[PDB]
Amino acid sequence: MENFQKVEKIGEGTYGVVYKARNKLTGEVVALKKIRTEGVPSTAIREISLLKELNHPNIVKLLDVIHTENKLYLVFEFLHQDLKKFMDASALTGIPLPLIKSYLFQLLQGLAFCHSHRVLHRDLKPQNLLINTEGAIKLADFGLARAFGVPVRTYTHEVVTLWYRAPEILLGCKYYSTAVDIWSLGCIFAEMVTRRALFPGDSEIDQLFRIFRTLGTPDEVVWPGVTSMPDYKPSFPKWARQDFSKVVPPLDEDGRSLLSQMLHYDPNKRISAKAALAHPFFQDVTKPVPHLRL
Ligand SMILES: NC(=O)c1cc([N+](=O)[O-])c(NCCCO)cc1NCc1cccnc1
Repeated sequence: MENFQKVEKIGEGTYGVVYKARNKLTGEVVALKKIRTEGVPSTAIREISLLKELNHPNIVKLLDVIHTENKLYLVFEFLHQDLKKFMDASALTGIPLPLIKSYLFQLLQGLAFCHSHRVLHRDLKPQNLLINTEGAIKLADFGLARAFGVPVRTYTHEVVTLWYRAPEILLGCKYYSTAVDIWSLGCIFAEMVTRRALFPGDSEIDQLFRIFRTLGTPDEVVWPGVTSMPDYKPSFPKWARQDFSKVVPPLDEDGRSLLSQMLHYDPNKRISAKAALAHPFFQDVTKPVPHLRL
C-alpha cells in the first residue's frame, strides 16, 4: 500500500476483499475494502463520495474514497466484531434481552438518520452490523447498493444471502423504499431472540415461500397491489398465517407487537425507524456492556 500496511484479511465482502490495515502516517487502524471491474463508473464515485458526509454514531464512518491507479478503495472506521460472529458466540446462552433491545434501538436510530437523509442500505444482514466493547453497534455499507448498482455476487463466486430480503424485492419491484431496511432489521431482531434465522431461504422462491408459510400468502386485502407485482404468480400456494407467539417464542407482547409492525407485507404499512423508536418495547431500554472476547 502507498500509505497502508495490511494487518490481516478480514474477509471477502459482497464487493471485494477487505483488509484490516494501519495508516502508516496517522497510525490509525482501519478497514480497507478493495472494490471490484474495468473502469470504475464516475457516477459511483460521486455517489460514494457523498456518503463521506453521512456521519452518525450508529453508522460505520466512511473515512475515504480512494480512486487511484483506476482502482477503487473504501476506507472505513474499524470495529472488532460483527453481529453474525457475536450471535454464533452467544448461541448456547443467547444474547440477553437488555442487549438485544439496546442493539435494536441503536440500529433503528442509525436507520432513522440514514432514511431522513434519503440513504437506504438495501442489504442489511448480521455480518453488516458491527459491534465494539462499549456496547455500541453500527450499520456498515449504507448507500453502497444504490451507488454501485446491482449487487450480483462478491468476487469469489460466494452465494448471496437472501434471508433478509423484503418480499417486495423478491416479487420483482424495481423501486426500493426505506421499508426494505425495516424488514431486514425485523428479521435480524427475530434471529437474535430465537437464535435461529427467521427465513433461511436457499433460493429466491424458497425465500419467498418460507415468508409465505409463516406470515401467510399475501393478498390484496393485506397488501393492495401485490397481485400486480412483476414476479407475482396466481399459482403461488396459499398458506395461512401463523401466530407470532409461535414464531419468536418467548419474546413478550411488546416485542412481538414491534416485530409484527416491522414485518408487515405492505411496505407502506411497515413501521418507520422513527416510529419504531417510540414503540413501548423501548420503554425500559438501557445500554449494557457485551461480553466480547477478541
Ligand atoms: N469496518 C470494519 O471493521 C469491518 C469491515 C468489513 N467489511 O467487509 O468492510 C467487515 N467484513 C465482515 C466480514 C466478517 O469477517 C468486518 C469489519 N469489522 C468486523 C470484524 C473485524 C475483524 C474480524 N472480523 C470482523
